Amino acid sequence: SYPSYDWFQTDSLVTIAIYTKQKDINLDSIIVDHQNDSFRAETIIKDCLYLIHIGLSHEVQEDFSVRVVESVGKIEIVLQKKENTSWDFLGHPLKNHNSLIPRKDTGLYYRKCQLISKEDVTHDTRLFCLMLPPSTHLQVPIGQHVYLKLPITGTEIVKPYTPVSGSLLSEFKEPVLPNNKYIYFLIKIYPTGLFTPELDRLQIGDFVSVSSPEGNFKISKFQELEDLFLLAAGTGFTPMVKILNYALTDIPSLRKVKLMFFNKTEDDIIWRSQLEKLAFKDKRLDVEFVLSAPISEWNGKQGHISPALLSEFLKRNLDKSKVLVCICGPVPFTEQGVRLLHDLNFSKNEIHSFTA
Ligand SMILES: Cc1cc2nc3c(=O)[nH]c(=O)nc-3n(C[C@H](O)[C@H](O)[C@H](O)COP(=O)(O)OP(=O)(O)OC[C@H]3O[C@@H](n4cnc5c(N)ncnc54)[C@H](O)[C@@H]3O)c2cc1C
Ligand SMILES: NC(=O)c1ccc[n+]([C@@H]2O[C@H](COP(=O)([O-])OP(=O)(O)OC[C@H]3O[C@@H](n4cnc5c(N)ncnc54)[C@H](OP(=O)(O)O)[C@@H]3O)[C@@H](O)[C@H]2O)c1
Repeated sequence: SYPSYDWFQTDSLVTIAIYTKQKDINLDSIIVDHQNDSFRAETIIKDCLYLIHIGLSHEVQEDFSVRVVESVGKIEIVLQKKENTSWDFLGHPLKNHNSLIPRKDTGLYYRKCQLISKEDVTHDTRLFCLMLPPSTHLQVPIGQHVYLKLPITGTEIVKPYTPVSGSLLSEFKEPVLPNNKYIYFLIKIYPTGLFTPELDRLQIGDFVSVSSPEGNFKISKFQELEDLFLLAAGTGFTPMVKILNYALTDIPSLRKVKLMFFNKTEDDIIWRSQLEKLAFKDKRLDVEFVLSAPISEWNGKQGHISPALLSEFLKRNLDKSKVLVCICGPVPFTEQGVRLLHDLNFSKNEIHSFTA
């Protein structure tokens, strides 16, 4: 029982219908890109990718709509004809049209997004806001990353970054939107790096190529969760941002979320003030800052991730609960951390480590 597609037209519209044959399909299952005359829709179907890739017979307008009938996993993409005339056929198939291929074996697809704003968050970390083009539908699920790509002399360079929410605070958070055009990133600029100095040179209104999402985190790890622990070092905070928002809004069984955030100095605590206000106004959230190398008077915890520190933080309560520990940071920090969680008798199923 394989996926399939069809199409129909009215005087002014062209509709493409994708029949996934799947339950669980939603607007995160499909990415759509199109030009005036070319159309690409990739649909996530279990571990495979179903691709529609067609050069359209006539031109269509930039704005289009995408709708899912969730009972049967039917997706409809409605395009707008530039000229209200009848089409003789949909178009000429292009590379890999109507192909069903395992995701592992697929290549990254990119589209150009526009840099809209850039804000300093710490001395070396910015909040970037990119805007998808009107002719793209793309949602980045919780826990996943995308690759950014920039041209330099002779070539293009690529690095992955993990989209975040625009804020942790409800007054600045975006609402839940049928289709969000904006993607936010917290990105630390390394003066000796290759990619981030070039990203930091980009002017407002210039363009960056953004890949489709990647990553194995599955939101089902949150079903019925009661206690969530978050271990982050440095920019390993970024996957935690959307996880933290979800934890406080979309898990009715959640009793506690605890973040232990490791950094070098007070000035490296990304979003310190936002985390302090969030934690203070919601007793479900605890946040603890650990500094490896404070430069001012510091009453808080100090050091690196250790057997000692996780004993107190992850101390077992008297009652059994459904638990999840997410960890992200420098590779050795995460490898040490996961080794230490196994020593503390957490299962594979109770650990998620965000890595490449
Ligand atoms: C899945 C994933 C998600 C990510 N998400 C984010 C995110 O949301 N935000 C974010 O800011 N970053 C994120 N990163 C890190 C990011 O991808 C880049 O690695 C980072 O931006 C540095 O790239 P660069 O070219 O600027 O620096 P690089 O050229 O890679 O190096 C920067 C500097 O760091 C030091 N360095 C580099 N490599 C090593 C090494 N192996 N050992 C010791 N020191 C080293 C050196 O001083 C080097 O000059 C993510 C990485 C992955 C794999
Ligand atoms: N999903 C992903 O794969 C993903 C997503 C986002 C970010 N990341 C990764 O997270 C990393 C964060 O980099 P950063 O520059 O922001 O961190 P950083 O500020 O240089 O360091 C953050 C904290 O981690 C500590 N630390 C560093 N290496 C350690 C080790 N081996 N053992 C124990 N503690 C260690 C530091 O201690 P010291 O003071 O001793 O240096 C510091 O307190 C990047 O490598 C990035 O690629 C990965």
